[PDB]
Amino acid sequence: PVPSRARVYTDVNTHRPREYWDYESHVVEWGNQDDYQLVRKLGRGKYSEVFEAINITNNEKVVVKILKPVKKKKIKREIKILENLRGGPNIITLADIVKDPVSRTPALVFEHVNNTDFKQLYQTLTDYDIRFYMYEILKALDYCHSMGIMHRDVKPHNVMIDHEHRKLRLIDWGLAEFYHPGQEYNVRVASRYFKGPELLVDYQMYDYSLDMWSLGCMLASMIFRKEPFFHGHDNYDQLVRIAKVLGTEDLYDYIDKYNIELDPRFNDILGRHSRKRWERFVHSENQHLVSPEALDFLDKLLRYDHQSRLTAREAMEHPYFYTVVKDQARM
Ligand SMILES: [Cl-]
Repeated sequence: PVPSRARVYTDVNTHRPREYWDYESHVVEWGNQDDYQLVRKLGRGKYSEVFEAINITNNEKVVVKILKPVKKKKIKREIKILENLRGGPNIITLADIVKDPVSRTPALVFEHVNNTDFKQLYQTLTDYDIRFYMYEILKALDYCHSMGIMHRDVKPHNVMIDHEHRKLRLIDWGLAEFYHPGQEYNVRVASRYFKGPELLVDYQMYDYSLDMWSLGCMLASMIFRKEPFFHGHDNYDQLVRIAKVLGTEDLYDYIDKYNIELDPRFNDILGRHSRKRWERFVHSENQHLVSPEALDFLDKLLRYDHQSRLTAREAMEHPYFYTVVKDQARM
């Protein structure tokens, strides 16, 4: 299988001192859990439970993510990633790290964030707001990509939004990792529906461009008002749903170019499928959310070859965002 290197931000970690990305060596400076009191539970998941809390020394509202038991190196990874990304635009801001008195697990203290995520609104935004928030998500991905980090779990549930203040934050960096050219990565990342083809075919030498595919899936879901857009019933079917849209021609080309192996009995199931036109998924209901710019943008995101997808910066420069960058910040 042919090796691959990111087209952008290729060597950003290489040009930084090892301390930046060598998270196993990172020495955690713990804060004091006694300075925070938990107010109410906001949610619970595989790896954490999330609480509203208060910094008692100054009454600041914060959000606390208490990690469930996990290998230390993954905890160190998320912490170091979060610390390197502090004050990046639209990325959740880590304010402190404490140990849970009870479980003894690390708990991450974040700037306050609204408890509404980008799945609760985003089947109802205007055309203008979809462009607006899409651009805000792009700032966070360009930023984290520029800092040598792949998020690897982009999806609506991982973007919190405060629509009334038009603020958004990309959250849940528990699956993120540092990009190093030549490194092979776990392909068991992302929710099925936002998994890029490279993950579906077990191609391990992937990069930031994985996030750009997931972003395209969110965009498709929003403008076509279908959630999810690629609704696979298992990992194989996810690729089949994709191939039914992008066609099999470009898929087989992609597999060849990286010398990817495809279980030949899966190939029999995929067969051949025509590349469909995006216009195919337009209906009276979603008409107003679609435009030529939107479809061109979507087309340049949802590409099999990861090397061919728009970079975050290229996407920020796409005509889809031409006007929305002139936003006059009305609340
Ligand atoms: Cl992993």
